[PDB]
Amino acid sequence: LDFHGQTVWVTGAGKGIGYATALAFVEAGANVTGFDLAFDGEGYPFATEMLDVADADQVRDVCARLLNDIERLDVLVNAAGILRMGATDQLSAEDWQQTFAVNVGGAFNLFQQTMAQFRRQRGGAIVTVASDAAHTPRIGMSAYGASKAALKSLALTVGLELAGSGVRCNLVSPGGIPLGKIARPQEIANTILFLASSHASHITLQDIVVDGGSTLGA
Ligand SMILES: [Cl-]
Repeated sequence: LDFHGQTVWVTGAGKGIGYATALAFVEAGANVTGFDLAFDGEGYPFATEMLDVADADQVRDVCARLLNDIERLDVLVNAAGILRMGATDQLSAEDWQQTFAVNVGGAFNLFQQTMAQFRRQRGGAIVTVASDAAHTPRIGMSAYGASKAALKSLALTVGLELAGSGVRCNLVSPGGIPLGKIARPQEIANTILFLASSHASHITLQDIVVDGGSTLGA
């Protein structure tokens, strides 16, 4: 998987899956910019942009400035996300609002700021990190799963809106079934790079569930 010379944006890049994906693209030769609310880790070998991706004004400001400097956005990875659990009737107003603001609104903002670039340049790839909680109901995750189901739906319609421009748009849904140990971020990142790569050039509007089979194919 070679991304030499390609410009790659990754949200949620301060930690977790987003960080692992940003690092994997750096190691594959890409020019990576990571976006996150905080960069509290000890090492970021890529450019960082610290903002609330849930905030449409901040995303507009940062993305417009970056798009003035780059000639192509080769890969966009949406990997922001927060997990707030609870019985539906106990979940706080704050946890409900912030779950949707971050888990759906962030990608919505990124799509609003990048779709014109994808149309202009032709081509490119988008990968969005959903969740297997978007595929089956999970006790304690009603809001999380619902936000990830909205994210998936949004990403698929954006993929249809950009299909005429040659853009591929896919998802990954992380977690004797489950088969194996829980997938670590580095392993999710592998699947993201596959879907962003030329080896996936006729794959679009697909969602690979990486959870050891827990959804039994759903
Ligand atoms: Cl958090």
